[PDB]
Amino acid sequence: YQLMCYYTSWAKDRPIEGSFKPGNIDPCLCTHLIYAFAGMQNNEITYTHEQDLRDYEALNGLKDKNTELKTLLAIGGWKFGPAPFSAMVSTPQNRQIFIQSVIRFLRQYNFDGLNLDWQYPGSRGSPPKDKHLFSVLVKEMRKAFEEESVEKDIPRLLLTSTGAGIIDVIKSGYKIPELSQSLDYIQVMTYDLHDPKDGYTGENSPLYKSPYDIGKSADLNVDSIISYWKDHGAASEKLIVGFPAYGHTFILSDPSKTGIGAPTISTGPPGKYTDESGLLAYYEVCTFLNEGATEVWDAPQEVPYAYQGNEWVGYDNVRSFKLKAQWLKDNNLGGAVVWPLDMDDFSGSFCHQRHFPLTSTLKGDLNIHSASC
Repeated sequence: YQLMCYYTSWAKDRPIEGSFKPGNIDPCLCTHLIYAFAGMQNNEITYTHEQDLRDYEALNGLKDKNTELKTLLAIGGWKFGPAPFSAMVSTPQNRQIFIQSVIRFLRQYNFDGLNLDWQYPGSRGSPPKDKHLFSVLVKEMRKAFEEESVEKDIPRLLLTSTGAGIIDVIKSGYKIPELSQSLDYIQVMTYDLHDPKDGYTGENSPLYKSPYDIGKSADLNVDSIISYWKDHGAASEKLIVGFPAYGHTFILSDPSKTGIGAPTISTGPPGKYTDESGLLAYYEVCTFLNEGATEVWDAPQEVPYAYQGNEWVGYDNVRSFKLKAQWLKDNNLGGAVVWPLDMDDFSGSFCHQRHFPLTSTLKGDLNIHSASC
């Protein structure tokens, strides 16, 4: 099994006790470290900031401590959106400029591969033709990496992509059989399944549907999402299940109605460290519980939730990570990806469950072993 771990460039900019630097990642904790995010300029991959280069040296220097460790560079993300990718895949010339820039950039900065994180081909403004063009990009990039490997006699660069977790988005953006042929891994985005627009409390990443979920809401869970990817042709061993190290918050309409599917008014207030309305890092949820929130385990979805007054949070803990790890081995999946590693309790000071409680749970239950460690 693989245990991939995202490190976000903006984590070091948080208040000092909640900030995390790439050089402080345990080199033996994960099998792959993914740096989010690279930028794009003139159809070429580039760094978003000059300090990112210092982060690349620190992150890639962890490979001297674990010689089996692989590093990937992610490009895209939700805030980046689809427009730069739509323009880049539009012509063979633009795709070639991008592919050659990727090879030079990854080799220069000692990355082992690329994580395409287009959100998304075929939606958010990206036209229907991008479902085909993204597949053409992936196949051409895979071919170029194979040629580069043969010509330079070095191990081939890895090629991965995120895969949407929302069924409708999957249908309009992904040629699953073709992508599974050319990609080494697909990081399935089995998170942000809280459906904030519907007006009810929902879990960020439930393993199974709630007995009250109806229609498309009954597909907002790990089991349904991964089953859709496999039923439509993705290689089980190439699927990397997304494990969020955070939860989503809500303001309850009635502090007496605190279950899953309870009426809500809005997103909850931002946490002190992550500063994003509707989100709390796992370490911030630990503070929420420590200061008095009522913790509930939801067995039908196999995830926890917590509330205090009118604030409600749906999240993942050690038990939900353990149950999902057992489910992923039972389903013959390729492994897991922690999103983002910087929201797990990296210091051990917020949760009192040692360093990286969520990620360490996966390291143990997925039998992660490196001869270098």
